[PDB]
Amino acid sequence: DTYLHETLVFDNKLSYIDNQRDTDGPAILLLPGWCHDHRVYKYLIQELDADFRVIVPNWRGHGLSPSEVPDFGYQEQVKDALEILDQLGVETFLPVSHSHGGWVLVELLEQAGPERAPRGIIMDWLMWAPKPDFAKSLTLLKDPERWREGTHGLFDVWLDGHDEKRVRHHLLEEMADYGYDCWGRSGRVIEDAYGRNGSPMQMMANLTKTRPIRHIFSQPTEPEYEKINSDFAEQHPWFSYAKLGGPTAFPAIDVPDRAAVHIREFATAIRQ
Ligand SMILES: CC(=O)Nc1ccccc1C(=O)O
Ligand SMILES: [K+]
Ligand SMILES: [K+]
Ligand SMILES: [K+]
Repeated sequence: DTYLHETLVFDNKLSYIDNQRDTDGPAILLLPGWCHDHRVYKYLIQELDADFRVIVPNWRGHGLSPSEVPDFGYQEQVKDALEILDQLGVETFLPVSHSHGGWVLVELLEQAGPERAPRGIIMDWLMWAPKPDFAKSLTLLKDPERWREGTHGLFDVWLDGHDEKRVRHHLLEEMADYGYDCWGRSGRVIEDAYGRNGSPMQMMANLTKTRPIRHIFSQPTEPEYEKINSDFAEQHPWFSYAKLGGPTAFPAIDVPDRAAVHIREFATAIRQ
């Protein structure tokens, strides 16, 4: 796409979207999850393109040409993300994560500090620790034998019974070139992130400087998930949530207009 660039980040060539929009801060930093790239954000980029600078970093061995790379985790994702922003001369940015991109976003808030990264939006990120099926998925992903079966179970959960053409295209075509090197790693990093931090919510409550964060999600759809968000929201003045009511675990693809309005509201609030 017309905004895709490549640059050496430390000892690694990384692709990134940068629309290089000459405009008032903050920059909007869209953070992919594991084993997909900027392609997940092509519709959200269209929504924001005119009014904001939009950067989408790809992770090591992520992008149009996936590749085996040495082991890394979310701490390196943060460093990779900041180096691209430093190279681009970006100061203030509003990070927005998809799913387990959320580990990068929260660590980026701690490392960048509340001046550089005053707020955050986490999209469709499992707020509780894995329930048995998701734990079984991560186990399958780490298995050199059963990793594809791992991704197949996840694709079933993410689509949640929906013939969602754009999301199916993302999973079965735009992720098709990712292999066991990425998927095994994702499974190790997510497993370890939960083990170490306990949960997304524990990690966010544990920031030195708490800041406005909104969780915008469509999945899971059960009332009991809406409750752990409502209970966390009552406990933490800085945490809010919106249920977007989209079909899939990919609101950036299937309700981009809705993702955009929340990102805009947080951007507008930083500009004041
Ligand atoms: C593309 C994507 O959502 N990444 C994942 C890969 C493995 C396990 C979980 C996820 C996730 O972030 O939901
Ligand atoms: K449909
Ligand atoms: K609140
Ligand atoms: K959705």
